[PDB]
Parts: sequence; structure tokens; C-alpha cells
Amino acid sequence: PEGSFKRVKPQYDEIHIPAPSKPVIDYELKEITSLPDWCQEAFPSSETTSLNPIQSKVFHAAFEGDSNMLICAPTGSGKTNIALLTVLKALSHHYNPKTKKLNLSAFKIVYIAPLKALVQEQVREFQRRLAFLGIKVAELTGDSRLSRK
Amino acid sequence: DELYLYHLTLKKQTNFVHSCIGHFVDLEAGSKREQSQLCVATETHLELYDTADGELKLIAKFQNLFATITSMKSLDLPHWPTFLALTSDSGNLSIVQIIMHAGALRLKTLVNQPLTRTTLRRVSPISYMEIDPNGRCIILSSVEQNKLCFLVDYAQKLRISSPLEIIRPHMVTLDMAVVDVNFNNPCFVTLEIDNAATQLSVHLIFYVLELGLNHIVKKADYLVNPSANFVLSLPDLSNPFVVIGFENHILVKDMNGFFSLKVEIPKRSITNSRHKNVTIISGIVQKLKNDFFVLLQSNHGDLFKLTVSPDTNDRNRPLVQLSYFDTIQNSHQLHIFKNGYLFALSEMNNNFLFQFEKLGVEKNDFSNVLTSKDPNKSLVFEPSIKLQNLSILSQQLNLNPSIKSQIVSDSPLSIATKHFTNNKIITLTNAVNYSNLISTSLPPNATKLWLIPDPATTGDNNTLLFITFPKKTMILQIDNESMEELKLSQDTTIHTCLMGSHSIIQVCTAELRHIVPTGKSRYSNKLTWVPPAGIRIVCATSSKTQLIISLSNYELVYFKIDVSSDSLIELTTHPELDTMPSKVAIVQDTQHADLLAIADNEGMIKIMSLDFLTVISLQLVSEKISDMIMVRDSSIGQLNLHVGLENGVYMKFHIGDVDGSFTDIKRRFLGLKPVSLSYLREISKWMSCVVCHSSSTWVSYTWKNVWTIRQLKDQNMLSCSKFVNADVAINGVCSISSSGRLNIGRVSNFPTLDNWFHVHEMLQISTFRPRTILSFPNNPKSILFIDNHSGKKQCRISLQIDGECLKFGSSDHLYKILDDIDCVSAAIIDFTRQADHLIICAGDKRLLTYKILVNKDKLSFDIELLHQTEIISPIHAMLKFKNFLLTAMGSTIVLYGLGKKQLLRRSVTQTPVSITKIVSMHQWNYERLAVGDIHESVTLFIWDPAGNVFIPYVDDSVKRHVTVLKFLDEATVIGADRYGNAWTLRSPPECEKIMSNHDPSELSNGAIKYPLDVITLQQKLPNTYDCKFKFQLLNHFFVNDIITDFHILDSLSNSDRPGCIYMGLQGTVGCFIPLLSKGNVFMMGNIENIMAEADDTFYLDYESRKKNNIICEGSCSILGRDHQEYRSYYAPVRKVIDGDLCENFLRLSLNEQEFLAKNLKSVQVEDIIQTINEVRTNYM
Amino acid sequence: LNQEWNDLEKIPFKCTLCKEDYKSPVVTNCGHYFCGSCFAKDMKKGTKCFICHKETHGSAKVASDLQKMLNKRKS
Amino acid sequence: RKETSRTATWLKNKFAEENITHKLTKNDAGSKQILKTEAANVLDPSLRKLIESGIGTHHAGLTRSDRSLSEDLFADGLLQVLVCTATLAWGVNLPAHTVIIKGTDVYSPEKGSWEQLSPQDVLQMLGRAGRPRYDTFGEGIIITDQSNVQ
Ligand SMILES: [Zn+2]
Ligand SMILES: [Zn+2]
Repeated sequence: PEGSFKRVKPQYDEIHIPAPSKPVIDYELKEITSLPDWCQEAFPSSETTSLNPIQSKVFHAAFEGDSNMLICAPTGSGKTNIALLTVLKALSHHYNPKTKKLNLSAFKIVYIAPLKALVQEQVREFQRRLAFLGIKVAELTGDSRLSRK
Repeated sequence: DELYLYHLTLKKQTNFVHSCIGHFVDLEAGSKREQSQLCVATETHLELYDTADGELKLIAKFQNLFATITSMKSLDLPHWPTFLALTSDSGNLSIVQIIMHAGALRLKTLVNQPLTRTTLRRVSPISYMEIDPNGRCIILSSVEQNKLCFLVDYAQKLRISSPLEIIRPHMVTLDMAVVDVNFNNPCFVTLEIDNAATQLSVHLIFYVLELGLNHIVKKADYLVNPSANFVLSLPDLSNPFVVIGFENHILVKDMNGFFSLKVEIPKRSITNSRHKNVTIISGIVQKLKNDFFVLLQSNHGDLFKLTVSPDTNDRNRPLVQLSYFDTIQNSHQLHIFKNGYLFALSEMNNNFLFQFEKLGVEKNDFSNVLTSKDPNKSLVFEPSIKLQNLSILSQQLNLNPSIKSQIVSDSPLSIATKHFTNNKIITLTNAVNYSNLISTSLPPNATKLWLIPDPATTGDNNTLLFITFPKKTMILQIDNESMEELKLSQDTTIHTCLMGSHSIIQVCTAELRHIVPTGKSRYSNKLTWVPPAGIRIVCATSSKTQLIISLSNYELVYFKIDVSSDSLIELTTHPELDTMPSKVAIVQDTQHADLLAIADNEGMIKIMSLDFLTVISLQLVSEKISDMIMVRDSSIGQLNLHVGLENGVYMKFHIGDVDGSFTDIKRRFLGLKPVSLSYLREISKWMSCVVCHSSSTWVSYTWKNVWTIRQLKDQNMLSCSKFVNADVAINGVCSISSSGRLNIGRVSNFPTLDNWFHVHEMLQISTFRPRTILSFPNNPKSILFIDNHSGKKQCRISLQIDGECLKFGSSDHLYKILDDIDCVSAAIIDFTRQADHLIICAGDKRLLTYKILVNKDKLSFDIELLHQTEIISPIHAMLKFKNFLLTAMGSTIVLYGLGKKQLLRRSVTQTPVSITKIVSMHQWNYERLAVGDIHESVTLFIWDPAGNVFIPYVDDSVKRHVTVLKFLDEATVIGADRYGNAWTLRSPPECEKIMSNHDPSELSNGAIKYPLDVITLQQKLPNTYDCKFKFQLLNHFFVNDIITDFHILDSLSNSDRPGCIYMGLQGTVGCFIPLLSKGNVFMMGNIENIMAEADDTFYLDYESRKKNNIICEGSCSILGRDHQEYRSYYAPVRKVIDGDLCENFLRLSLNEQEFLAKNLKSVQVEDIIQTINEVRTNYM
Repeated sequence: LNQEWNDLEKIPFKCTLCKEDYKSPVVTNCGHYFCGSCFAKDMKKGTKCFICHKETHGSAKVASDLQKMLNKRKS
Repeated sequence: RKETSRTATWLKNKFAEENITHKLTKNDAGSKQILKTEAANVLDPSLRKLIESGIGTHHAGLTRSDRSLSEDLFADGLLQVLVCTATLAWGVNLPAHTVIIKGTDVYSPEKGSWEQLSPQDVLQMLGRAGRPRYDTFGEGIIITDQSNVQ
């Protein structure tokens, strides 16, 4: 990307690549009062009261539709709020609007992760954030099918 | 009851006497080697300049040497930098390599060989040092007796051979110049004159070191006429030839005597007034591509070129040719780089760097060129002011002589003085140079001011400028060449700032407001916060992405702009406080900031953390805080709390980032008025400073690991904020004058400790060489100037009041020219209160009195002749005694009044027998005199009315040659010598009781009851104790300049300690500050003792760490000299503690500082550095 | 060898000024300890410690470590 | 883990020829006495020398006691350098302005021979470049062989 230049030094050769400028910002960052009241508690507004740009564009796709989604973002781009919209998507079906309670036994939703140490970070987040619905998240040890309960 | 003084060298001596040409340090470039770079020394001082950028840059100034450098020559030795070989006082030959260590250039020593004894003394082999051009051997000489030759070698470490001696007993030596050689065997040539003989015969003598047998042989000895002046080496002629400058002609001589060629040196046409026989003072040789030519210059500055040509017709034998070049001002020494650039080191001031394009008139012309064909013939030329052959490229302003000066503007400390060869005024000030441009009238009564890059136009230079009034608030818009006017105007504005990007927030007393850009000129308000019950907001501060406000008393409120967007989320929760916040501060540079700072009306400061908030610290400070700021400077990363106060005291604090502690309190007192700081970002590497508004503005930057509050030439600025624009703006700053008038400025020079005084005001030479400077007694600073012609005796007078000069009457000219008068010494004196008179002494022994008339206001000056008065003596000194001229004839004092038709002698006093002349004199409140002598020391007098005479009461013990003399006080005196000493003399208390309890008429005759002892000293010693009392020497100290003026200042920049700032001949300013403590003088003492022998301590640790487990003994002092031995010199120092040695302690690495400081049971390094740095900040 | 020629509690619990319980505690560059009201009042007269008579410079830390060791639970 | 304390102590010395303190750590006034008391709780005497000088160490060979201590320092700012293994980059969230990846070589017990660092690592390590709250931009630095530069 333009701005790159090479400094030739005696032992080694540097390549400096300049940092990218912030993008062209448009449309609207989605609002936290725009959520269904049952899922409004999952997103603490105090630090945000909005969604960042990455999670703002994926909204109508994710939370308003069932289609297949491939979301390619950078690192530290807030996966945990993204994929949790898709969680709240599938929770609405099995959710009873009349009584604020939920049907637990109907569904399973599976979150793959590349490493085991990176699993446990995710599990802590879904456990702390979604605890208000009485949803129990757990890692899968599955050893000798001892945990099938 | 003593007087303890502290010495600083404010501006270092600028007569550059030595130079050397090589490549010393590899700087900024991984691999680069180029012979273009030069090091220049003067006795104490030493500096390094670079070239090849086309213009001479300063790279480094090194630590203070404390010795007398008597020679310097680069030695470039085969198989590697070059390291300047440096011989001095201390009789050490010291080969020094300037090197890079820690982060800054240092001057590191390799080999210091012992020679003879420490002083500058005739036998000792220094003052002539010339080096084999290839680097085989150094050779030294003396005047008279011995000459040495050391034989250099390089290995894993540089190595010197034992010396090679020759001693010729009676021969005083002049001009040692050295012959290049192709590796044969090093030769050198001198002009020696015998000391004991009936007639003057000064003969040229060749020496050849024979490497084979290893001793110095005397090859040829030729007697030349007594006029001989200097020698120079002619390279090859392919038995080497030398060019010997006589008075009105040149020779060249071969060593074997085969050829002696005369070329009568050319001459000017005019030959003005006194005309010496001419001579030749410099003579480089620069050879390229068979082209052999040599630049050879004369007294008058004329510059000639020789070539030596085969003379094909006769045989192949030399032909010598003198032709003319550009000329220039006189040059102590000349050098030519491998580049075409030329460097001329001027003697009287202002060194230069030329490049020569033309390379002179060809050998062909028989018109303007002389030859060796017949020696008897003479050419005349007309010196060309055009300067065709050379080109200036560069200059360096030096004040080599400064014969007189005045102080103008005590508080910023400006010094007015002349410039010797240029003859233009030079005002040398301490402040921060602030240029003004495009002021504009603002409506009445503005207070603060702000600036924000304009969010409306994103990617445009436009910028919002805010003002505020107590009732009203004004706004304005900025772009290059376009400044126009344009968001709440009916309420006062506490704080306004930018948040995130493309947003604004304006806090006003009654309510907040949040703004955002819309389109171009329109700004909506997204929201407005309001106090819950209605309340006045006391103070509001902000960060980049963050915000704080404080209401009346109870609570504090916290905002954060939301990420990914533009929003303000208030808290929810708001903390409480004990008392009313007066003001607040948070760092505004970074997009998040820890540690708010809360202030009170109670008079203390608390700190706040952003777990979350907890009050981590307290400082209890005097008066209520008027204002405060917090700033982090990038380099050290130290986070500083800058606290103004009401009553004028300014303060600063180091802040801990993690803990929150307050340390390193730094206070100051600037003006009388509450302070109200403001903040900026500048250069000179990037930098930040916080100006301070008071009766006058103080900028308060920090250079590397010091910080210096200063003043600024603009009287005052009520608020100041950075500004960026075209016309190209760096350092540019906009502000509001105390008249309430918007204007722009560019802050230029800052006084770093390295320079500290910023000077302000083809080839430029004036014919009038200045003489003296005066000041009107009543008009506090309106300075008068007088010059003298070099030529037909003539004198010009030029006055200036305030900023810039005056016109003469209605004339064009800004000066007057008196004819047939030349001023030996002048003084302006008011015989009556309503007029001022001028007094000149011609050399003719006539005393002329003019009258000064300022128009006020045309304004212009007129000078008006009155009298002519005849005199016996030359009158080297006169001053204003009550109503009268007090003039000093050679022997005697004379006291003149004013009369019609002439001035007439109102009194006379014969002097006691010792005094032959009176070189200078000065008074105390019309009661007393002090009278210096050429040779004898000093005397005090008393004015006795009814006796109509002065009667001496006190004399001195030792012989001291005074140049200048003053009164710090009524019982004491400060002085100088021709030889560099600076001393203070106090009159004893035995004499103070008596002079206090009696009326002066009694001293001459009549009854004073003198103790038994004192009389018996008169009878026992009629010569010594004549007076009959003696000063007790009070201080004595040695500064190698010749001090011309002392100026006793009551204060420097509001400092409490009254200083006395002297100024020297070779150019200097220094000061003696009294230390008023008994506590400080102890500490400073301990620090002078620490740094004084450091080079000995390091060396003992090295020796003893080799014994069981900084190589040279003079490592830390770089030359051998002990300090006390140097600073003592003529006579031992008394109470003056050297503050320019104490100041090298700042320049050491931390390892070395903490090594030296281990010797003190007392405080740590940090506290030393505190103490040392205190003197420039608080005491001047 | 003493040359004339040339669980310790060093913390008083009640103040040296209040002679009362430490409230809004304060630390100096010493191990000195006071109330927020204590230390502010001493500087109204004294330049230095009420104890050492060393230079405080009005410098006072929030002393929460005191409340810790004045807790039964420490930190 | 071994290269860690080796790289850490090498930098500690490499400063000793030139400059330390003001570069390596903060002011000695308040913070040194904070660092001292926190450097007395470290279990491995190796780190005790480093951590006092301003260079931290984070690797799973350390007990969870110290690996928390080294973070608390480096979080509050008392450490200007933290030399780590890939373990930091995965589980722990510890943002810093700049991240240097020294060498691309890792051993692969499958293949029984050394290999090059993998993208999902390199991408993961540099996820810690810059702190979201403060710094407007992060900076990564990769020091490797000429061939890897492709
Ligand atoms: Zn108390
Ligand atoms: Zn104490």
C-alpha cells in the first residue's frame, strides 16, 4: 500500500509501511434502544450506546435474517458482539414474547474456536453477558461421554 | 561577615585563536568520511563546526576546560578518525579524541605527556606546535631554550616515543613553520633571533629529524636581514624551499643556499595616514593538479598569490610571482578544505568561510604580475571592494574586542555594545526573541483566548479563533491571508475545546453546549447540559476524548465521548468534594488521561485518579491558586503540574504517573499580579513551553534535563495560543496584548544554558573604530556612542533613545561628525538639572564641551559646541561628582565646575607619592572616592567640604594593575586587573568605627585618636603604612579575560540576590552573585570539591581496581591542570566558588554522577542537580 | 561497638494531633501518619514533621495502607 | 521459555553500556519504591533482577502468582518492556503500543524439525498492537530472515 519505502542498513533491511487512514464513515451506527427489549440487556450502553462500524453494517444481515454469513473483519474487531447478534437471532424463535421466559430444551448453538485456551475466554463472556436469560454455556470436554448429562 | 561569591560564565569568550581541519566524529551517518569539518579553540573554550552543507554549522560545544590552550593542531596518522593534539598550560601534551559517548559528543583524552611546569612561561615548550604533515611526529618549541620532538605511532593503542631534544641556549624563537616531506625525514624551519648579542640579527635555521639515527640535526643556518617576520613551506618543486616574509618584500630560500629570490611585495595606492612597512601575516599553500599556488596575506588584509614556475627560457629554475586577490579582513590563520571552500579565521572578529570560483589572475599577464627576474621594481594597485574572486557563504558573529558597554533594561538584562570592525550597534539580551507581525485592534476588555482546528472544513487550514469578554464572547475564522469574523455569545466562556474528531464543546458559566460541524459555516448544537437546580460552573477542563466540569461546590461531573461516534455520556455517577474546587486540570494532549488535578480556595491541591477515583495527594501552598495546567512532555515522559498563583509566585511539580505523588517543587516569583498560565508547542527538536502572564511574560520551557523560566521581549501578553499559517509559520503564535489588541508573533531564540544571550540589532568594514559609550544620568537608558577615525583624526557621535537611534536635526544622517577632535575619554555630565553636557578630551590636551539637545518629539538630536579648555594631562578618567566634573589628571585630581567662556577649576588635590596615573575612578554617593592606578593598586578618599580637598584614608598591600573599579557598597570595592584577576577589597572595621564617629575635616590635621599600634607602624614603615590602614582582601579569583566593565545590578529579572555582571575584552559576560545563606555556600562548596578532583578520584579507583580485581590521570579534566592551581594563578582564590565547574556535573552520565556523589554523607544526586540548577532559575 | 567520638509498632494508632482514630489518613515522605485535617493544620504553623522535623513540603499521600493495617483484615 | 529470560537479560546488559533508568524506567522518586516492594514478591530469582530493572517476563513456566505480578506492573506502566511467549497473545488481554516479533522459527514435534511461525499466530500476536483506549495507532515490528520477508 502506497507510502511504503525501504531503508537499506548494514546488517538488515527495513521495510516501513505507513499506517492506514480511518475509512470513509457513512450510514448510521445502530442504536441500543433499537433492540427488542429482551435482548437490550446483553449490550451495556454506558461505554457505547451504539455499535461500531463493523457491527453496524452486519446488523440487518445477521439479526434480521437467517442467511449464511461470512464476515471477514480485522483482529480486535468485536467478534463477541457480532456473533452474539446471530445468537439473539436464533433465540427469538424459541422465545415466548407473552411470558418473558424462554424455551431452553429446543435448541443448541455451537461456537467453534481454533484453540482450547481461546475457548475458555469465549465461554466466560457468554456466561457473564447472557446470564440474564438463564442460558447455560459450557465447554465441551466429552471425555468417554461422561458429561452427556 | 564575609562576602561569598558564585561565578558564572554567561557568554563564553569568543576570540578564536586556533583551528584544525580534519574529520573528528562520524555523526548521523553509519559510514561517511570526509575531511570537511573543523574544530576551533580559544584558550579555555573549544568548539566544533561542520561544513559540506555549504554553510558552517555548529555541531558541539564541549565542557569547560579550565586551562589555557596554547596550541592545537590536528594530527592525521596513517592507519581511523583524527584527533586533535592539544598543548596548553600545565605543560602537558594532550592528544584528544572527540568522541560520541552517552547521547552527546564528549572530548576524550588519550595521551597526556608531562612537560616542564604549570604556568605560561618562556622556557616551557608550548606556543609553537607544528606537526609532520603525514603524522610521523609532533614537534614543540618554546621561546628561548628548548625544543622537543615527539614521535607518534599507532597500534592497538596510540603510542608516543620518548622525546627528542635540542637546546640552543640564548635563542628566542619566532615562526616555527614546517616543511612537508614525502616520507624522507621530517624537517622544520624557524626564525631564531639571539637574545644576547650587540646587534639584532635574526636568522633562519633548518632542522632535520633523522629517523635513522634518531636525533634532530641542524642542517642549514642562514643569516637574513633583521626585518624577517614569518616563514612558510613551499611543497616540492618537482632540498625544500621556504617563503620568508620580510617587511616590504618576500624571499624564497633553498636549504642548500643555491637560490635566494626576492619579490618586492606590491602596494596600495592611497597609503592612508600611518603606514607601516607592510609584512605578511598568513600564507597557506593549496596545491592541485600541478597547480601550486599559495595564498599569502599582508597587514592591510590584502591577499596575494604566488606560483613558482620553471622559467623555461633561462634553465628550469624558479620564477616567483606576486599577484593580487580579493583581500579580506585580517586573518590569524587560513585553511583550505579539500572542497573549494576556504576558511579564514579572523583575528579582530567575525570569522568567515569563502569559496573561490575565479582562482585569480593568470600567470600570463605582465601588467599586474611581479616576477623574480628583477627584484627591484614596484607595482601599485587599487584595492577592489567588489570581492570578485571569493564569495561569502557564511559568517560567525564574534565580539572579539568589547572595549566598553552599558546595561540597558535591567530586568530582561540587555547589554548595549558596539562591534569593532563593522561599527554597528549590538544589543545582547537574555530574553526570548518575540517577533511581532500584523497586529489588529480588538474591542475593549478581552481576557482569555482559544484556538481549535476548524472541524467544519475537514482537510482544510481553516481554524476557529475564540475570544472572550466578561459580558460577551467573540468568534473568528482563520486561513492563509484570510482572517474573518463569524456558538453562544451572551454568556461568558470558561473552557472550549475539540472532542474526538469533528466536534466541539463550549462550557459557559450557566450551561454547557455541544457543537458539531454541519456543511461549512453552520454548527448545530447536538445537546446542552444544565446545572440541576441552576448553578454557576466554577471551572471546566478537558482532554482530547474526555471532559470534566466542576459546579459551584458540591460535586464534580465527568463526560466521555463515545467511541466509534460523537457523543457525550454523563455520569452517573458524580463524585463529591469537601470544599469548593477553585480550578481543575487534566492533560489535554492524549486521547485518554489519568489523574485529574483538583484545586481549592482553602489553598491546597489534591490529585484524582481515573479504583477509579481516589484522592491520592496533597500540597499545601500559601495563597489561593489563581490558575493551573498539567502537561506531559514527550522526551522524559515526566508529567508536570504547572501551577500559577495569585501574588505572582509561579510553581511547578513533578507528578508520579502511577502513585500520584508530588515531588520536585520548583517555584519562582514573576511580577506582581495573579499568573494565569497558557500552553504551546515549539522547537528551538520539538518542545513544549508554558508562557506565564503577569506584569511580564515568562515562557518556562525545558531544554534537556534542565528547565529555564525566562522573560520575553514583548512587555506583556494577556493570553497566548499557538497559530499555524502561511506565510510559513513555525513557532508562530497569536496572542492578545495587555492593551487588549490581537496580534501575531514568532517566538525565535530561547536561552539555553549553552548560549543564553541572543544577539539582536559583500564584505562589511567600517572606518570608524568605536571608542566609548555613555548614558544620560537622568534619562535612565538613553545611550550615547562615540567613535574615532583610523586615519586623519575625526570623531563621530551617534545617539539612541529607546529602540532605534535618532536623526541629526533635519539631516538625513543618523550621526554627527566632529572634525579635528579624537576622544581619549568622554563623559556626559549635567552641571545643572535641566540640561546635559558632553565632555571630550582630545589628544591635543584640550577639553571640549558640547551640549546635547533632543527635540522631543521630532525626534532628533543636536550637539552644540561651547568651550575649549587647556589641560596638562591626557585625562584617562572623569565622572560626575556633585554638580561637577571630577577629572583625573595623570598625577592629580581636579574638580571642575561650569563657567562661561570655559570651564574652571573648582578644586585640586595632589595625590600621595605612589600614584603615577589614575586609570579609573568611581564614587559612593558623593561622600567617597575610589581611585585606581596603573601600577599601584587602589586608594579610597573622602570629600572634605570646608577643606575643599580629598584626604586619603586607606591604601592597599599589593601591586595591582587596575582596568576598572567600583563600589558594591560603601565600605567595599570590586575591581579587575590587566592580567585577568578579579578581586574585592574591603576596608577594615577599625577604620569604619573611626570614619563613622568623626567629621572628615579632622583627618588631614587635627585630633583623631589613633591606637598606640597604628602610629608605631607609621614610624616603623613610612612607605607601606602611610595612609594608614589597609584593605583586607575580601575575594580574589582569576578569569583569563581582561574585565573592562563591572555593572552592579540591584537585581536580575526580579531575582532577590543582587548580582554584579562583568564583561570582558575578548568578549564575555559573567557574573558574580552573592550567596546569602551559610547553608548554600557549604553545599556548593562541597560540590566544587567533588568535581574539582574528579579526574584524580576516577584514577585512584582505576589504579586500585587494577591492583586487585579514565586511564589517564587527567581524564576527567582532559588536560592536566588542577582547578585551584588554575583559578588561583596570580594569587589564591578567596571566597569565590566556581559555578562553571559545578555546572559540568550536569553533563556527566548518571553512572558518573552517582559515583562522585557517593563521597557525600549528604543528599543524593537529584538534590545536587536541584542545587546547581537553582542559580540560573531563581538567582538570575 | 558503639562510638561516641564520631514486631515493632512504629505506628501510633491515635493521632499525634487528634490523639484520635486516623480518619482520612495521610502518608508523608516519612512513615508519618495523620488525618487529612491533621496534616493541613500543622502546615499552618510548622514547616516540618510534627515528629522528625524533616521537610514535608506539604507532601501528603492518601494513606489507605493505614486503614488496611488499621483493618482487622489488613488490605 | 528459555530464550525469554535470555533475550530479557541481553537487553538489560545492552543498555548498561549506554543508558538505563530514564530510558528503561521512570523517575526513581516514588515509583522505584513501588517497584521495589512489588519486586520482593517474585518467586524466581532470575526475574527479581530483571523486574527491578524494568524488563518483565511472561511465560507459562512461571507460577500464576508472578505472571499476574508482571502484568500489574506492565499495566500500570512500571515496565517499559515485557518479553513474552505466544502464550500471552492467546489467552491474556494485555494491549501495548508496540509489539516486536523476534524470529519466526518454531519447532514442530510432528515434523520433527523447525518450521516458520504461522499466520494465525502472526495475526494473533499483532492483535495486541496498540491500546484501544489510548493510542490512535498501533505498531508491529517483525525481525526475520530475508527469505521470510516475502
Ligand atoms: Zn487526626
Ligand atoms: Zn518525619
